[PDB]
Amino acid sequence: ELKPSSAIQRGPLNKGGWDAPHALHNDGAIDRYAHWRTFYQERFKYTRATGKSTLIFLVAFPALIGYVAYQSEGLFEFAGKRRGESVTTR
Amino acid sequence: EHQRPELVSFDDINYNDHKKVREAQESYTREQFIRLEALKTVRKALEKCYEESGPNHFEDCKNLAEQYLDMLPTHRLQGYLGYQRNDPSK
Repeated sequence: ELKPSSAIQRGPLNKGGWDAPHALHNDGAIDRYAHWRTFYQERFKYTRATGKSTLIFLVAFPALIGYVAYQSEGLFEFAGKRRGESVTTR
Repeated sequence: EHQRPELVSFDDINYNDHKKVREAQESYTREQFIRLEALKTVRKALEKCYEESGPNHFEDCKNLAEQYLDMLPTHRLQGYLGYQRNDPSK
């Protein structure tokens, strides 16, 4: 006995416009390939290869750049120069 | 009409009035461009010394070449925040 009112006359929704003809034949193999590649993260897992890449590019490589950047900080002063003069500071 | 506004130091100008602070900033800045045009003028003279000398540029303007390599670390833009934020001898 609880129904939305008899005074609605609600209809269908169109988006409106022109049916453009198909300029592309979709390939099922390429479509499911790309749908597998974009949503790759929902099925990614940790293996030995994944862990090796994550150990290098997230941990070891920022640490190597950190060693190089914080050690060689105010060494070089190549502004003028001469012969026999100090090229570094430390 | 080539206007010449006055020079205001940062020393004893009471950094609570924005008039003298901003003039001190602009004055240290504009004098720094003047300090640079000497570098840009000796470079223009050194190239004419070279192009007229030809082979004996090694001994004609050894003084201008060493002059240019002396000005080069110490005539460039350097910042008003280095001298405004810090005081020497304190």
